[PDB]
Amino acid sequence: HSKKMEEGITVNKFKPKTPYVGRCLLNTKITGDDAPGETWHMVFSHEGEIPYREGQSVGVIPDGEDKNGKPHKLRLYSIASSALGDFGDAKSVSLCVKRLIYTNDAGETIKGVCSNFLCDLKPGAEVKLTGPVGKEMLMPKDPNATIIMLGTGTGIAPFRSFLWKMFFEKHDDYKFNGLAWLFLGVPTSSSLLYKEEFEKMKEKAPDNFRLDFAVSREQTNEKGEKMYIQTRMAQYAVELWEMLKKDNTYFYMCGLKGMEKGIDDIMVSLAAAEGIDWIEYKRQLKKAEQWNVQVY
Ligand SMILES: Cc1cc2nc3c(=O)[nH]c(=O)nc-3n(C[C@H](O)[C@H](O)[C@H](O)COP(=O)(O)OP(=O)(O)OC[C@H]3O[C@@H](n4cnc5c(N)ncnc54)[C@H](O)[C@@H]3O)c2cc1C
Repeated sequence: HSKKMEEGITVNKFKPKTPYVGRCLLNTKITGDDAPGETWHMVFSHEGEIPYREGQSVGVIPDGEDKNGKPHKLRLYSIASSALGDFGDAKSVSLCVKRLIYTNDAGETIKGVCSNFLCDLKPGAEVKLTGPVGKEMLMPKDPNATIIMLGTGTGIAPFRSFLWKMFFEKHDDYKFNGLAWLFLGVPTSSSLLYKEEFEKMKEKAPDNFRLDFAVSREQTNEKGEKMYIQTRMAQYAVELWEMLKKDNTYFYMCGLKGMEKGIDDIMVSLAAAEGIDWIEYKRQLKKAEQWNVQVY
């Protein structure tokens, strides 16, 4: 019995040994120049061959071979488009990719393999895709559910997918009528991803959509602390904790591995204040499919 939309999902239709070769339609830089690092939104054509569902991921095999002449390992990316896609025809798939650049031990600049291959793609370029992959981040079946989404950076991807389905499309068997609440934590305002789309959704469903941003390097709370995602959440602590107590509330978290810790710290304190052991409570939530996490 599942509380999530798992029925009839497709998994690994395409594999590393036999990937689907799609073509790049668009590749746009979506962060401003201020932004520490670039993030690109790219759309690939798949001609309806990849029947994915919101919350799933695809694997990308970047071109080239590793140091042993073998093809590169696949990298997973959460799909940033709903099942119908940015064009509404179920024939394209979109990714939100941050270009990874770091320095090794010798002080030499290293560019991450897949992220740079992807961010450098030009319209018309081919790309090997695998998947769909995943069940963890699927949407709840309940159209009247309270859905709380907490993402950092590219972690915004599966929530854009959820929200396009909920607020930008008309479906024959699905009409969202609950409360969706998105918290997006980025470092700078130039790093806010898809803000403009979320602003249009907010105007469209003002009573079904709540929106909060946390721009760490530009905002602080009363004590003067940096506005991290948990720093912005604590401001609604009483309300969120009360929401977690209800059976129709579903929590989803996606983004950088780090975010997990800072949210757990806020929660341990709220629960203890009520005589609840957060570790066991979180365990029960996870079993009930109400606490969903995908960090990397
Ligand atoms: C389920 C899932 C979904 C994902 N969704 C997305 C998504 O939507 N968008 C997205 O951008 N990414 C996403 N990722 C991450 C993505 O899969 C890649 O890991 C990412 O793009 C970097 O891969 P790469 O091939 O560019 O880097 P690689 O060439 O694999 O390099 C990564 C390596 O660089 C090293 N490294 C990184 N930072 C540093 C540093 N500061 N100093 C030293 N060494 C360092 C690490 O050891 C790491 O092993 C997701 C990952 C998972 C598991």
